[PDB]
Amino acid sequence: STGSATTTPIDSLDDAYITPVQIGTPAQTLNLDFDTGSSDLWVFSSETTASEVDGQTIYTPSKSTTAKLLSGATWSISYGDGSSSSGDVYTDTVSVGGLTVTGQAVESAKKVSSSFTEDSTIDGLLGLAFSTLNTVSPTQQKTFFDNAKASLDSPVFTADLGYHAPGTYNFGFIDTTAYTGSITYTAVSTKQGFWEWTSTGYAVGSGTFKSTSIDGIADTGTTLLYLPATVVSAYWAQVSGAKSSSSVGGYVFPCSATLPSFTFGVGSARIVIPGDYIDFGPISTGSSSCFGGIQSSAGIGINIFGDVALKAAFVVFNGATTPTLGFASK
Ligand SMILES: CNCc1ccc(O)cc1
Repeated sequence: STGSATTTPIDSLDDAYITPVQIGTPAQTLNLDFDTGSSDLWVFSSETTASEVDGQTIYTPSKSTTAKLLSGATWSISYGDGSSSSGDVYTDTVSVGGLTVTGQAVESAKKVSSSFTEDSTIDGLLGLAFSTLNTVSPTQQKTFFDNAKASLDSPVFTADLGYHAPGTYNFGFIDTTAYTGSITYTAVSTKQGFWEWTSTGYAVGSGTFKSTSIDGIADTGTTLLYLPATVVSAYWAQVSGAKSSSSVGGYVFPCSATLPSFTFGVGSARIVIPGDYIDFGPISTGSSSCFGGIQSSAGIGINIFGDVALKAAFVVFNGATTPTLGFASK
């Protein structure tokens, strides 16, 4: 089997991308944020505290003939930005892009934090990191990908995110029309439950490539590219008037600037992030200070190759017995 779904940016900055997902029978279609940095499939639901729901589409298990309470199971998760959600668990049929899983754990939110309520475009998250991070207790549950794997033609999914445009998530096959050149594969560590890999270095604009190992994760759920402070300072030093602002919470730059590209290494291959991808626009409506798309990972405890980086590439998440990541230009 295979599946193929279009993913669409939630706003004009590509803060996140939402992909339609069918849950239940008859289908209830919710727009979820596919997240390679977490391992829970959770939804706004008929159980979510009514004051915490503002415009999201909800899953109603009582209207699904295939929904079953997973008796006793609870879940609770927090994300890097201080947002969180928790609730109980149903099993139901879940389809993505034509690929169906029966008996998928669908984590129903009873509570969500403010930055979920305030985003009407995200109806939940679909985790695609390793199932060892799933928060369901007392019986940990599998991700949609881990449940689908045995049915797939090839144990892979691919992320092809758009810059200010829709893109595609594919399951079970590699669309050889979707990228240019060859895919370079690189080793993954699953020790922390993430798609963790080591980049071979970086360049800023037309500058020389610096060969240096940068451990990090491939995380579709993160907007920005979070790298060591050395690397980030080297990038922003090339933008006149850029500075790190404690008040704003990262590097800002004059909106009048033209940003340089950023290149990262994948083995002997190179992925070039155009400068335009690093612009996240005014810090506040009408400001002439703009927020940068490359930020320090100091204090996060991990480097994160988020959407700024991944949208520059065709990315293969190879879930074979020995997992690997692949990157191609496109
Ligand atoms: C913006 N805070 C809620 C949130 C949204 C999306 C996501 O991947 C994690 C957390």
